[PDB]
Amino acid sequence: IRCIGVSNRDFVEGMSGGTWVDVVLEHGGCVTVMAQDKPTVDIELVTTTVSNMAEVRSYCYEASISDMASDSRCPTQGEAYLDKQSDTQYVCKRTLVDRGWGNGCGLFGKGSLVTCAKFACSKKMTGKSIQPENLEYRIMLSVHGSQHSGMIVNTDENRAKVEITPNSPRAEATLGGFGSLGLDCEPRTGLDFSDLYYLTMNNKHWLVHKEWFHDIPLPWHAGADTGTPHWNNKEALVEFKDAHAKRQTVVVLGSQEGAVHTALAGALEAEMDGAKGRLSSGHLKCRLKMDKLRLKGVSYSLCTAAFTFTKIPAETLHGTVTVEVQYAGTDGPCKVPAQMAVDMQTLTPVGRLITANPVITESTENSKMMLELDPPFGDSYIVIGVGEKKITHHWHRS
Amino acid sequence: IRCIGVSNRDFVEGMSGGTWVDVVLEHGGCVTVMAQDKPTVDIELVTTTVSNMAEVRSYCYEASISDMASDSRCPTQGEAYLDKQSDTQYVCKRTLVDRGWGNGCGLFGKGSLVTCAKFACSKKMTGKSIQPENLEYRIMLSVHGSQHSGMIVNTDENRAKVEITPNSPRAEATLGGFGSLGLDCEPRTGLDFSDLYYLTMNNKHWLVHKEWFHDIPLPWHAGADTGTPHWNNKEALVEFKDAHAKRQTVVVLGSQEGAVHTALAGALEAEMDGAKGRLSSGHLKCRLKMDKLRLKGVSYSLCTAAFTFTKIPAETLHGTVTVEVQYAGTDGPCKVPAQMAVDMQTLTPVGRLITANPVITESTENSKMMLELDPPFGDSYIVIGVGEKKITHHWHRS
Amino acid sequence: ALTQPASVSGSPGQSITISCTGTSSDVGGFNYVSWFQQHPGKAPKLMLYDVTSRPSGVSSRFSGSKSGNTASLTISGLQAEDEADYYCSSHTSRGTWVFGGGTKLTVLGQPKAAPSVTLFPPSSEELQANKTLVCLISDFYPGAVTVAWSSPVKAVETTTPSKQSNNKYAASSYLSLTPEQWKSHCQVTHEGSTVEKTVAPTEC
Amino acid sequence: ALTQPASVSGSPGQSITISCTGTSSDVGGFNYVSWFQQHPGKAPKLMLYDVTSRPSGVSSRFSGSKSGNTASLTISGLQAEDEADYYCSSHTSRGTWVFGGGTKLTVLGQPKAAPSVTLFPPSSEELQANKTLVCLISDFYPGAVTVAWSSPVKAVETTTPSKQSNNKYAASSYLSLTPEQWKSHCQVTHEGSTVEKTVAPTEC
Amino acid sequence: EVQLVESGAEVKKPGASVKVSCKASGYTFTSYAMHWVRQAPGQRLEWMGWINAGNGNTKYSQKFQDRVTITRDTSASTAYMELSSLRSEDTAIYYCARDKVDDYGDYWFPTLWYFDYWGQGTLVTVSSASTKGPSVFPLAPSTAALGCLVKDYFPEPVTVSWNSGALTSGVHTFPAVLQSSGLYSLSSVVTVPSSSLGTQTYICNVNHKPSNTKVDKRVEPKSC
Amino acid sequence: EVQLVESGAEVKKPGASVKVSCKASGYTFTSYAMHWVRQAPGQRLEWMGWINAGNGNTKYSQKFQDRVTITRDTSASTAYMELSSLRSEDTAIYYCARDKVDDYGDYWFPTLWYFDYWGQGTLVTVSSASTKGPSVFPLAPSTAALGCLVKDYFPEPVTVSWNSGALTSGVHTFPAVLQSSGLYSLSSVVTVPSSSLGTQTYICNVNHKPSNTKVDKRVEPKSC
Repeated sequence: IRCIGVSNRDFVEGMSGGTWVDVVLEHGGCVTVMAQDKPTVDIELVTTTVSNMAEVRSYCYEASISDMASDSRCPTQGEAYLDKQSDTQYVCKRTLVDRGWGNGCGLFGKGSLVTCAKFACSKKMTGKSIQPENLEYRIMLSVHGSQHSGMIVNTDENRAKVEITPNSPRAEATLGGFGSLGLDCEPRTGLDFSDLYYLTMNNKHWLVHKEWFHDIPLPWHAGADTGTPHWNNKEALVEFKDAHAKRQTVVVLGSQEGAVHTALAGALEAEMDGAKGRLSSGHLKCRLKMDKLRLKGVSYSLCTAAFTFTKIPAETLHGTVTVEVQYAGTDGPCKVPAQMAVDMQTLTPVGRLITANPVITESTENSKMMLELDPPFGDSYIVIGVGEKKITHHWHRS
Repeated sequence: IRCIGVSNRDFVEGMSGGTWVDVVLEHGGCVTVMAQDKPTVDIELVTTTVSNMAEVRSYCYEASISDMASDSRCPTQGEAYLDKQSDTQYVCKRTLVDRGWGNGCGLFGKGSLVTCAKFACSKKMTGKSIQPENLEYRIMLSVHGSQHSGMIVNTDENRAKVEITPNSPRAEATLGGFGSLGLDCEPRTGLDFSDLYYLTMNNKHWLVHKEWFHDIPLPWHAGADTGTPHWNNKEALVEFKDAHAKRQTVVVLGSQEGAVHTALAGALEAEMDGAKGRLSSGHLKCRLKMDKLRLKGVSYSLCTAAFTFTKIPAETLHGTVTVEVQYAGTDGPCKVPAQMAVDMQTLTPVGRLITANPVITESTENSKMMLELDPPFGDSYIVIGVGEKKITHHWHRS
Repeated sequence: ALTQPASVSGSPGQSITISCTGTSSDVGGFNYVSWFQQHPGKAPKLMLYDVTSRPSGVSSRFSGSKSGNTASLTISGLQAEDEADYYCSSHTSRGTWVFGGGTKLTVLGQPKAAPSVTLFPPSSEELQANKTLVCLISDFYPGAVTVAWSSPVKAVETTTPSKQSNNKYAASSYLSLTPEQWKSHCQVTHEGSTVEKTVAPTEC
Repeated sequence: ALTQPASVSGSPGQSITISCTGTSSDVGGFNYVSWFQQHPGKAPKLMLYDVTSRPSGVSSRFSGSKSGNTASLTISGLQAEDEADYYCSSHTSRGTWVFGGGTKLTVLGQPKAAPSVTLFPPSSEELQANKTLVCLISDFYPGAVTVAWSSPVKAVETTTPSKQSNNKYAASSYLSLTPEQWKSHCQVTHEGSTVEKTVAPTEC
Repeated sequence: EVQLVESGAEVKKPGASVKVSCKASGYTFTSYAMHWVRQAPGQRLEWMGWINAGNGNTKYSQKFQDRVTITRDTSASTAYMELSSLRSEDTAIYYCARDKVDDYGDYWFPTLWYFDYWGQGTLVTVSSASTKGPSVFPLAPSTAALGCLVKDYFPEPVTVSWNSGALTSGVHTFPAVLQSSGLYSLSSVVTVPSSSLGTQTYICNVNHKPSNTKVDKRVEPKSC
Repeated sequence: EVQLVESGAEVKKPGASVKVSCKASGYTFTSYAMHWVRQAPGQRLEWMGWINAGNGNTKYSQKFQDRVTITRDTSASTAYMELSSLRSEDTAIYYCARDKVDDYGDYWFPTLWYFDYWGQGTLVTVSSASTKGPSVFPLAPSTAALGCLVKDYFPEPVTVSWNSGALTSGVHTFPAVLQSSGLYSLSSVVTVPSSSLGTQTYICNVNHKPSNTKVDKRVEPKSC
């Protein structure tokens, strides 16, 4: 019943006595599968998980500078040298400055100057690699077994969870009295992860192309670089400016967080649950074999007592109708008489039922159930029950 | 002597017996002004200050979000409303979500949802206005009065400081025994501040155009908005995204510090000393009247004792020569005999002197002085002194 | 924030109804109406969820309904095990939860009895000290009363009714003053009837 | 970091030279060579700046020179007011400042006198306690000596020479040990001559 | 079998901070959001907030927005409620109560059956007073009822007898009340015949042993 | 007249922090950079750093890079030197000394006449010991010189006489030394004739009054 209320709901009808039905499960969608003499089953791809991602590279987008130092030499005294030129954590540049008697040189002219500053990253982003073998799809199954909305549970037979991976694309879910349903899916179908990375920055996540990621002009440290990082291409965020042949100063460029966010406008979004990555985009083609699917209550005898609407029947966005009733009898489990008719005399069936074999299951009194009906276009009467105590509700579609 | 050693040094020669000389002072430059029967004077525009700047506008380039809240209504129950819609510190958006029996609604369909979040600025930039009346130029004057390099001072007559503003563009500096020099400058000349703002962000400063500043797409609060700011156009850094007709979430764009830094690549830089803005760019055209300028030691008698080089004469970047000597006599103050000659017999003068009237001033023994000479192209002899004890140094230019 | 009667009582076998009135933002807006029973000393137990639906193991003697902004819990065939406090609850349009004030349900095991109220002034020994006026309610049933202290008053401490040794209920209310405060110058209502007692420091 | 002689002396009227050797990064690289005089109890006074230039008020008896990495301060016509400690200093290529070790200048007011050195072992009363060997230098002039403690030693405390009552100078050096440390098993050099004294716990 | 077991009772001072725990067993902890709902003695239930045990997202009541922090340990399957800047009004029993998260792991709309199981509750008492003895004072009859007021004691409980235990019929000691002061007060009443006012003597023997005090106070009818 | 006046002497414990001040008068404070140079007793001068009084930029020696902070107050025209994580080696006299800033307000190259005026200096003593009495022990002659070792006292000074002041000729008390221990020690020697060894008695009267101790110790020639 998990598809009732979902706007992006697709209806797939299988052959009567058919063996398998082909379906396409999409994130945000829900499929209600029906077949003659078979129970109606809702199927949904709920999560796509990427596990065991390996860190590929980290890019510094916000940097800071500390510990500025300089070495100077007089004209004709050669090139200046600073010990920090041998520390990979410092960035350095050489230039020429005006020197003479006024600033301690025996000669007038250009003297060599080197300036260094310690690079440290304030804020960085991390690209992790994806291995096609590790993604795992989770599928939720909910049978239309006449359970009422608000089905609290005290292994629920109405629900099943199925997990399919590229190395195990086939599964079978047991549904208790309904038997079991088989799923043979095609996880190979979809977007190719051969050139896709998982990018994380400031707790936001994307899927990006590998070549684009390798070509971004930022400082970067290797995936296996742990602890204190060693930053390559620090000059992408650090620049030296000279002023009036007197000084040179080093400035750090501002955060490029906005720039990457802008470059990521046309990119797929993601989230993370713990060390696992969660995707909210994609699809999955499956073929479900239903030879082992059965109707649980096809053998019940009909309910004889009276039903009572506990809620007003409500139209879903697709024109289907939901009916919730209460039963005051004790002969449960039993079949619920439920139909649609334009003529209260003939009771000739019009339209069709979506939930096959609606049934009350409890033997205790005052038990509720819910079913779903597919009325014909125009006016009709929802008829529940038999004989004098049958209840009716006139419903009009379009 | 403040121009000795400066690479960007310009030489301006005035008329002999002339009244005024026109000069162009630039930041990073230095001018040595000479005239017959007049002392040689170095002049430099050292600082350009903008004071009393008024705050025009502040732009938020790094924002954060807190206190997310939502209001929801069932289908046909109308539009949702949140109290935070009446708080200017919150940004809000409305959308439609799938509702039905499963999530507490009597009807199936689209229900109204509003989501709000409290906007706060992490990092902002400030644009201040500039009034042409308030900038002030500071000019340093250093006479070539035969003072030696390393002139420590125990009101120095060799140096003068002059300040000129648009409302007082004329000044006169007193130089003790040299008289006084007048400056009539044209501060109106230069870049027009009618459409120029002073932009400050992350302790870096620029001069930007007014229209560009008014059109930047960021949240902004008014210059007179003090204390807790009220941010206009918060939507420039805040956006709402929907997911699967289930939720909407609000994200803040990353820091645009890099973007503005990039847009400011072709822009003039500045610094700040306290509440005053300092400019390291611009020029200033002046006309200096020297009718009151005089040679201090033109009346001295010549030195009779011997001189001694205390440093090796050194060539400046323009081909001029510096000579520092020590005097072991006591007849100071006296004129220093100093000349250039190719023939040690005739002592016919060749070339010319840059420092007019070189003199030793102290009456105490072993006192030092420094002068500057403009030799002819080729070979020559620097000759200091008279008679047997005169000293020579052969110097070749180009 | 949700208003339900303080106490309801009924004889064994009868039906009773507890009302729970909210606004268009909690009860009149959604079906997230639930009813909880709490016995003394124990955690609340979910009795009704989704105004009509019952969790398994709860007797069909409990039923729910809703009209406009007022939800209702009906208990038919009252049993002595049903004596407890009952709280309605609702999810709100702002995503929060709100509870009612609580209703004491009494299944009558004894005829209704009016309270005996006695109001006593401060004794002289407390008066030699700096600082109370004491109101004692006894022998009422069911145990749900309201106390009011020559004009309305506030800020006062009242006790919740407790079992006596004879299985009637009892409560006390104290009015804490200062001596001068006293020198400037209780009624309990139970099952629709109000009894009043008076004192006066200048009357003897 | 800059090495200059510990002490130089000369007779009144004579000239003396103090050397200051650095590297190509401070003294051999720049003209930022200065010479400071410090009298006891007072701040340093700038005597020479920019190896040759003199600040006003300093007698032309002080002169400076520089050759390669070695700067020199020459003082002619010594006067008794010149007795002080002299420190050279230089700006470095890294933008820092470095000072020399300091030179004690003595204008000789008395003939040079060799020190009397006496070395004394630990007394028995200290030996009943857990823990010193004491070296006393007296009656030397000028007051600049070096102390050395059957093989070289380190880690030891030595005093700087102080004026005696007869205007000779005096100093002390202590070697702090433990008793067992002592049981395992000083020479002062002044004006180029070294005098030595010996002790032995097992000799008597 | 679903069970929620919470930490023991606590006594703390105003302005302090309390952290109460709620350990869940019998069901998959990560599939459920844990709510905190409190109840002052004799008062209604008040929803404080919730924590999604699966991803750590919270939602607090706007009245507790600043002072409460809800957190979780997944390995221990335990939710934690931390209340800071305590005041006397926070004295209450604090319950936790679960509700299911959706199959996508988000907790946006509750299930209609929210709060299906509750923890047993933890009493937390916030008060500033230190262990102190009660002050004991009499009452007057004017069939006739007389009594004893026992005022400003800490900590609970107080035991009262009448005439050293000889008078037990008609005695009722009332439950204590917590006033704004932060200290408790109760009273004990006896109903006695009108004929025996001037004949029988009534002594109230109160002994507050935690405070180590024993007071005997005689009650006299005398006159208004 | 240029003057630099510095704050009074300080005594602090290892691991503490000291802030010494340097107030400049007689010249325009904002036109000069203020340097800090220190000097341990009997040791050389060591440059610590400088502060540009005009714009607040600093430069520290790489050996003091972390522990020193130099700051300024322009209204008071005062520079401040703060040294943290003190050790026994920081015991020294700390001087400030100026040098001119350029006409653009930057302090990049010094003037050739740097350090033209110096402050008077501040003594700072870093030690962990508390006020304690000296221990006093004798010496032996083997013309002959004898003496008294006064060891591990705090705080300075120690006064020593010999024979209650009767023996004053030939006496020399040495200046104290600060060992690694953090406590002082000195010795007092007397030179006496070789004929009078076994005849004259020599008593050392040391009295360390700050420590409130008076010790008399007799010196005997006896024998090796």
